[PDB]
Amino acid sequence: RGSTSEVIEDEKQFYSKAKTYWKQIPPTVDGMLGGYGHISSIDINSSRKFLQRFLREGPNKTGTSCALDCGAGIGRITKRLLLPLFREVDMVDITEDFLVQAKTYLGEEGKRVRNYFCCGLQDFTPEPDSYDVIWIQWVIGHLTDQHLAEFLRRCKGSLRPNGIIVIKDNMAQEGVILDDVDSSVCRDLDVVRRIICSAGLSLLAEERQENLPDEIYHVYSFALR
Amino acid sequence: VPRGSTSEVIEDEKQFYSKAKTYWKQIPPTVDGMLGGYGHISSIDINSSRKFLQRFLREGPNKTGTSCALDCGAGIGRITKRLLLPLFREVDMVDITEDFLVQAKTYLGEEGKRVRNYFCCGLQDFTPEPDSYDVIWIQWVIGHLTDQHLAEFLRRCKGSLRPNGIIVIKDNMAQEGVILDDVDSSVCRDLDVVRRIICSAGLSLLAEERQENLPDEIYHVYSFALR
Ligand SMILES: Nc1ncnc2c1ncn2[C@@H]1O[C@H](CSCC[C@H](N)C(=O)O)[C@@H](O)[C@H]1O
Ligand SMILES: Nc1ncnc2c1ncn2[C@@H]1O[C@H](CSCC[C@H](N)C(=O)O)[C@@H](O)[C@H]1O
Repeated sequence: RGSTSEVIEDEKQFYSKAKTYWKQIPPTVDGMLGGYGHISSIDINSSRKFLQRFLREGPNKTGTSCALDCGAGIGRITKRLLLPLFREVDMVDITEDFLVQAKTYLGEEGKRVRNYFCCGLQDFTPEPDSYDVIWIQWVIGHLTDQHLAEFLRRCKGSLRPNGIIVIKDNMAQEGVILDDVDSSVCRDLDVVRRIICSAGLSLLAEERQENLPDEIYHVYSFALR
Repeated sequence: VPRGSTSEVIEDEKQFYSKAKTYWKQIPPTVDGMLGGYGHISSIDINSSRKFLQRFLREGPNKTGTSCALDCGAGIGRITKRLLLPLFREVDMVDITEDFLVQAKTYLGEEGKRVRNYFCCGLQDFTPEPDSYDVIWIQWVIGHLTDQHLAEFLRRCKGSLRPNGIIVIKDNMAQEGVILDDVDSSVCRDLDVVRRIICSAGLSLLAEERQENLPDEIYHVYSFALR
């Protein structure tokens, strides 16, 4: 199958089952990463190198005043990637108890989290002209093709000048594959690039994550604006 | 050959129980502690348990009630919080580790106000009140009882069931025999042994189901619904 419309039988249930699944996940790094908490550092260190080139290389350098963490969970990325690099961070996640745990997990530096938004991305509108970086990691599989394109268009309008959107997520070898366990899909590169294009975004950089276990989906980062 | 009963693998019953009590006393009161480092599989487990259980809550001549459940070996209340409290008006918990029951008060949150009794007792010494529970949930703790104590506990659970009540066992199953884990001081039994014990307790199987989507390296997990 080549689209979510071909693999999702019931859209209302696709979303309701996903919300149920994460409501039942322990609010921990290993819970966020499906038992691969031990590779969080490998992930974060690679993301930081990917991101830092946009924050330090001009002309038209990306700014560091505010970032948005989408599907942020308990704040694994907010804690170790975003808060050290941005003066303020907003978080949005559908699971309220993860945002509650984030207040504890993030500690003293979490005081610089400006907004905690409890909302599904498909229902979320980031404020216009607000974010230098919008980070979307391991959650795009929870939106339909159409809702993903529409959300990315809203994100584009929330970027400050020189801002970027970063997508980091699992990529399927071919087609669009439904995971009936957590109620998410995985898409191949051509599908994702097509959705990015439909949202009016340009691809600035693309990089495959190295040093991951051989058994898991390949992971790619895309920088967009 | 393969061993067929705990009386072939347990050298000293008093020490089998005392070692287990000491082991759990030093486990963190967290979902990852409850699940032996596999905390991330909790939602897979809860979704399967709910689908398994809801079959028996359907309207009909044998419909299981929703007034009260008992969570056996409940730990901090992972199952009470995610599975049982949403479906039953009240829930009782029983566990040998006091500080898990203390932590439960925090872990369960506002809905924890509907937890009625917190029993701090080994299952082998616990006698639930007759005619009190619609569902008795026994998950990942049967390996901590001897064959004789498990059969007897199931007999006492049978007496505590309301009309149309059920007992659910969900636990690790060995491919063959009875295998001792001398770290946490528990056994893992094969399906034939477990079925033998269930039958000796005067219980019968309504349903039996293997748990899907688990990591390949761990013991297989089965659910049994009993009355
Ligand atoms: N429709 C949706 N909208 C917003 N968040 C969603 C969502 N569906 C699932 N989620 C959230 O997406 C997260 C996936 S786990 C990944 C967590 C985080 N991005 C990290 O890398 O550490 C969970 O926190 C879950 O609550
Ligand atoms: N003899 C015994 N009687 C009652 N509880 C016991 C016991 N031996 C061990 N336990 C308890 O059994 C639990 C095993 S961990 C499983 C916890 C819970 N059933 C869940 O699935 O989330 C621990 O909480 C431990 O304290």
